[PDB]
Amino acid sequence: TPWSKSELVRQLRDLGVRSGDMVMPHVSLRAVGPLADGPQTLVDALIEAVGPTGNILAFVSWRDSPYEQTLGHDAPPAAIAQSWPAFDPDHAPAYPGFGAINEFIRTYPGCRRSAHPDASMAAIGPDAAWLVAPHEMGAAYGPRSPIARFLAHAGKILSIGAGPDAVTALHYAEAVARIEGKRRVTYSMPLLREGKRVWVTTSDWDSNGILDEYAAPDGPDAVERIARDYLARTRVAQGPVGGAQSRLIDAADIVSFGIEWLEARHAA
Ligand SMILES: [Mg+2]
Ligand SMILES: [Mg+2]
Repeated sequence: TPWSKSELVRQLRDLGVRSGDMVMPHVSLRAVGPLADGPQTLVDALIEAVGPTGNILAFVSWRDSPYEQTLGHDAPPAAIAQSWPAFDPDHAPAYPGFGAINEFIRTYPGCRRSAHPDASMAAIGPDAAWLVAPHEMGAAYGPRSPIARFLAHAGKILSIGAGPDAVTALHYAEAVARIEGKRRVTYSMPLLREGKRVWVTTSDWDSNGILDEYAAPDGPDAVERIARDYLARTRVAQGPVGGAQSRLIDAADIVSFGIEWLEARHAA
């Protein structure tokens, strides 16, 4: 039987989601199983679980980010520069690789969307505008980003059948860790400024491996290794949401753990 909205809501409360919470979800839809109305049912369930004073923050990115196409160049290659669409937060679809739920989140009425095309975040709830801005180039996941404000806002990470590599907030630990050898990347994004396309080139921390030993394309990256160690070392509520093994994680706690984890292992 397809999972109903009200069944999902009871499971979320069993897991510890309370009215008023600030939740960032990472979802494996195939793990959850058939829903009564497809993925919207789970989006509906999450909005109901956090209530009208609660907030959802999701890492949605952009289906057509020109990250790899501009990676490593001090300007976008001519053919990219001429024809790439400017990022338009009202119409740019979500990146499919983080899960099909994120397109449903970002098109929810009243959803706000942050201005960073590659790191774009969507937020639903009364604090959404405060969560999504500022989001400037060169500050994808660290201080001054939506992840930073989420960590200051009692944020909980809701992993619904997702792996330990999925925890976006740990890129904040990578950004502030006092470790030698931190990898950076250079890329370019096309922004809308007054409705004209403007190409902006920036550097930021490499989010595909903060150090060489974590940059193997198959992993494990540092996010996976930190989260795997954290979950073996911490009491975290675990339970089903739909058919999926799910956990509800204290975001500030896992990020503080990750900062200490990196600084213990790598000289300053
Ligand atoms: Mg909209
Ligand atoms: Mg509030």
